[PDB]
Amino acid sequence: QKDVTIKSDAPDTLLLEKHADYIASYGSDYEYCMSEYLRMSGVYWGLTVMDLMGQLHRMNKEEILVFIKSCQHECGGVSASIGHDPHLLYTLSAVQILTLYDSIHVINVDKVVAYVQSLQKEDGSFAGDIWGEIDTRFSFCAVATLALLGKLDAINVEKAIEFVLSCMNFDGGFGCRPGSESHAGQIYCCTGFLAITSQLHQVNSDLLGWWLCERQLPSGGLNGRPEKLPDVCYSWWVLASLKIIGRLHWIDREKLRSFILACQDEETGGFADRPGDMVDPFHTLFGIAGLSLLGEEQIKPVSPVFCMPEEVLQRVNVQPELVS
Amino acid sequence: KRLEREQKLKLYQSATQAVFQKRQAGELDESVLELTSQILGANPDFATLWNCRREVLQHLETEKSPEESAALVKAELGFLESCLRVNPKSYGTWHHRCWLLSRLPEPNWARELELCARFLEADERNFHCWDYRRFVAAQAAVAPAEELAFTDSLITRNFSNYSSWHYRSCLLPQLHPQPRLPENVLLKELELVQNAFFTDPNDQSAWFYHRWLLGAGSGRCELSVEKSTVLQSELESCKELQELEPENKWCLLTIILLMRALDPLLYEKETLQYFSTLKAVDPMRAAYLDDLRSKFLLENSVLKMEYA
Ligand SMILES: CN(C(=O)[C@H](Cc1cnc[nH]1)NC(=O)OCc1ccccc1)[C@@H](Cc1ccccc1)C(=O)N[C@@H](Cc1ccc(O)cc1)C(=O)NO
Ligand SMILES: [Ca+2]
Ligand SMILES: [Zn+2]
Repeated sequence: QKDVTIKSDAPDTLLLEKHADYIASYGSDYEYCMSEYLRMSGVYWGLTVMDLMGQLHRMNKEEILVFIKSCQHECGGVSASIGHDPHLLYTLSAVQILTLYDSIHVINVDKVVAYVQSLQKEDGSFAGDIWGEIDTRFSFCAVATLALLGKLDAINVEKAIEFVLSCMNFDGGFGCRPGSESHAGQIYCCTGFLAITSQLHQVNSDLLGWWLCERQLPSGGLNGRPEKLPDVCYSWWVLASLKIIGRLHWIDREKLRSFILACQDEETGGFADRPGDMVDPFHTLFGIAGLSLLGEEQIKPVSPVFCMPEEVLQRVNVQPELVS
Repeated sequence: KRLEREQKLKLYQSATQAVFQKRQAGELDESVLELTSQILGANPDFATLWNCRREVLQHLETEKSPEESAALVKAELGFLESCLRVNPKSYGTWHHRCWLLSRLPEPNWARELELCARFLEADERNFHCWDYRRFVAAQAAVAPAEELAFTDSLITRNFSNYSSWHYRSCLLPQLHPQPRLPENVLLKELELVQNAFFTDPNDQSAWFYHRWLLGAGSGRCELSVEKSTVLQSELESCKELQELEPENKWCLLTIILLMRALDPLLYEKETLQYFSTLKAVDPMRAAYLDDLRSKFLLENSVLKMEYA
């Protein structure tokens, strides 16, 4: 029942030029400084959305490459920013960036592999860093990083699979750890994981597919679990998961497209989490990526698994088979 | 308001700068705990600073007395609780509490379970807190039966029940652990959930859980007299609700699923009729419903072809 009501003067056209301008000018501010702890991911969101729009050249490649090198630590892991601590989240983001730029050997790939390998636990799970937080988010970060480097064989894959499957729930979904409640974010991480490791036959696609399509509210937007407000990014996790399991047609594509377009800021460019709210690069990427999965002509095809242009993944020959 | 943001920034930035400088210097001391407390209060997702607190507490543990270290730990628990009250959905804060409790000589787990209960009173859907409660339950060896009673009180006292029904789905198998619930348990659960959705027909969580219970059986040709009678009773009760709430899609779907559970071929006519009504009522799901109907029509052909 909880939903937004889209006012009738909400944007109903795609404003690609404004979005490119918004991202091109981002970080030229209070919010920028307070999100330094996730800077590497911020850079990934910006570059990926620009590349999906055909505008990657407007970003500063050489500056970003030097920044990434300076964020790899002696253990091989990559931090969010210079001086911060290494983590799987920012290691993935860094590898995705270097893959976009065909510059993987800017960092020490052997040490990245060793870092990822070192974070796997006896039950097959992965910690995010040396402090031991366990979450299926990190199982996905681990295999997505290794897949992009061609080094999936470096971890214990069967045990990693066993752990992820132990996180599958009564409703067909997945949570962060065994016993955790289903959540769209975690479902994206786990279905992406199972795509990468060739285990999608173990998902109950009809059951999970149903739970996912029930995320769509009368406004057209998707929420991330029952009784929550829709958000343009939960919209993305849900759509990518549905695509991975071959069930994207189970949501009303036109109603969702209209909800995503209504989240644009016509004055500044960018997308917000919901109509009328303040935009940010995170929601700009996931709004544009959502539109691409729904088949928007002006945007490059996007990988539902890696949230990167398909043409990039074709180049490195890392293209997981989906359900359909 | 605007000028004060520049006031906060510079204090945030200078404190941040000061912490990093101290860290390279190897000054693992209380000044760092002071600086990080300022920053982590406003910004608990700054993970590197939680790492810094742990490095300082680890270092101070070595060069302080048991009583001084006990004091530091109690101060840490208070700091964590104050951070949680401000932002109860931060991964970093909940993880630091787990890290802290896991290394204590004599942790008070009962106090932690009470913290969870209080946070679940404020937001019954906070998955960070449910996850923490499972951690505490495991560490304290709390039995599935006790946690089952907790979920019951939570389900009847108010709504927002998806998280509580989920916890039940994980606890029930543990009370009856197999290498697919026993029928006596299933029948009690069906009764509990049926009450739930006739109390609030708009509560989607009871309907999702009920669909799982309808699958957790032993087959339609293995239907006992009691289970057959219970499912037929649910069927008529759903039809009752359907007259009261003609736009309620959950009841229509559940009618279809019940007829499937009872006798696919005998109810084929009615099943198809209900798909037409449901698609009219829930048009966004029409594609899903067509694929489900196609799957059921395919199962029916296989059942008809099994005829001797
Ligand atoms: C850490 N994080 C979040 O907690 C966001 C917060 C939010 C989103 N919309 C409104 N607020 N939540 C979030 O990303 O939920 C996604 C998710 C949860 C669990 C598993 C996977 C994804 C966001 C950043 C953010 C902070 C504050 C406000 C908005 C965005 C974030 O970094 N998300 C990660 C999610 C992720 C992480 C790991 C993976 O393996 C896959 C995905 C991301 O997209 N990385 O590239
Ligand atoms: Ca450039
Ligand atoms: Zn969001």
